[PDB]
Amino acid sequence: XXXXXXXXXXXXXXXXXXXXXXXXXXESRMQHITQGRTSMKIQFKTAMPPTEVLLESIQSKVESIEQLQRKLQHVQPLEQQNNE
Amino acid sequence: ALYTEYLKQRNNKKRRTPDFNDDDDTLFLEEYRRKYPRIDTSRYIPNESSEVSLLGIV
Amino acid sequence: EIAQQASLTESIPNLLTSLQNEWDAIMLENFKLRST
Amino acid sequence: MLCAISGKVPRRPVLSPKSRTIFEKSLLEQYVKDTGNDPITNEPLSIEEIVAQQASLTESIPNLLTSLQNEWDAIMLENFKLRSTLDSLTKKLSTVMYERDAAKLVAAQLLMEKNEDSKDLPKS
Amino acid sequence: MLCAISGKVPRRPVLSPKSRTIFEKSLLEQYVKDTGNDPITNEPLSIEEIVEIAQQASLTESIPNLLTSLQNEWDAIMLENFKLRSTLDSLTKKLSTVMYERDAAKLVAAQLLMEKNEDSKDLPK
Amino acid sequence: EIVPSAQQASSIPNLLTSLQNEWDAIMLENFKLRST
Repeated sequence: XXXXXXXXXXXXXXXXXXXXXXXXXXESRMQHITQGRTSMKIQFKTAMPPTEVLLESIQSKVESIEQLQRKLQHVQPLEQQNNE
Repeated sequence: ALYTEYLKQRNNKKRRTPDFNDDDDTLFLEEYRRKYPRIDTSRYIPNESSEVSLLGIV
Repeated sequence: EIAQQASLTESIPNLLTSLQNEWDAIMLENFKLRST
Repeated sequence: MLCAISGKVPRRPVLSPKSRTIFEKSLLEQYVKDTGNDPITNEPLSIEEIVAQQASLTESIPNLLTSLQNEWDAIMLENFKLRSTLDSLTKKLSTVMYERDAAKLVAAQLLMEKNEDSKDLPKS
Repeated sequence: MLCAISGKVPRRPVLSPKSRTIFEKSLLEQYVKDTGNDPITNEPLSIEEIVEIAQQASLTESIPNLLTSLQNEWDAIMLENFKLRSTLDSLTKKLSTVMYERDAAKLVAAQLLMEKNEDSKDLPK
Repeated sequence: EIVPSAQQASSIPNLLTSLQNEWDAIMLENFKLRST
């Protein structure tokens, strides 16, 4: 009981010290930017591959879907003149 | 007023540019680019999983 | 009581470019509709 | 897009006003003429009960707002994965540092006792 | 007042019967669809198990600024989520450094006990 | 029994709710403007 509370109190103290070391930061800044340059490289290369793979398949389907949308805009405009 | 004046309110043109060896301000701006790029790469994964099936269904 | 939209491949833009266009398109249409 | 009774693509869709569901007119008409009911819920329905702003297709303002819910609602679960995992690591750290603090008192006494036994024995 | 998943004020809260905890309907459903369990107690729970159980509207103040607010708030939450994850990795990392010292120390006690055992034999002679 | 806060911590979500509420008027206005 006494040993359980002394460990819970110390764990809260270390938790406050961990929240204090994090709030001060937000040498070290150069490492984070380089970590992003790895990400930017790795991720955006994946993005560009995912994009161009999708684009090849989906730019065709976009045109298919987008040229169909233009048909609603003319199917509507005629609708009103006929109702009128 | 926006339509009459013919001017749209400016959005956050910040995430795109940034700069390395900045300060505490660019430390934030850098950390923003990471989390959104991870969200981006996760947001491209669930699209490619289905792929063209989700598009042709619509 | 009684739909699929394919989120674009280049889906930052949702906060900046897409949302901006939506409130432009709402603004300049109703103004033009008030003119009509 | 489908008719719920047959499963075909209905060429004359008519929606009922008791069980909200898109039926094919020619199919549902016969269902009503059999017995005055809605096929799904078995509530009463007659043939007369069955039934200027230009729209654009549902694409990626309202659809954009429901998108941002998906973003945040998913990211909120991402926080749980790290809140729950933090409560295991800190709990194992608390017991680990306690076993370290309980053991290092015994390292300090054995370093005393083994050297004291060497201090005692060598003098004799 | 708070759903124990996201931290929001729930607009359609639902309570689990395996563990007394008011969750939000959207978030608890996604978890059950991932794995049929309760997020706190890890007890076998389903969607039909849930029992559907203050609303005060925010009046920000006296619209172009509200665009930049929402930008800043998403910008802040992105970093408030990031900071909380690197801290988790480094608390686990520093925990792993303690485990090596814990097991390394109890090997060093074995040699120290031998030096005590060797001493007790010499003292008797 | 008892309060529920555990692994939660005691903004953002209501901003989107507010964005919906103002749009809800935008649609209602556009309807009555188009009818006339």
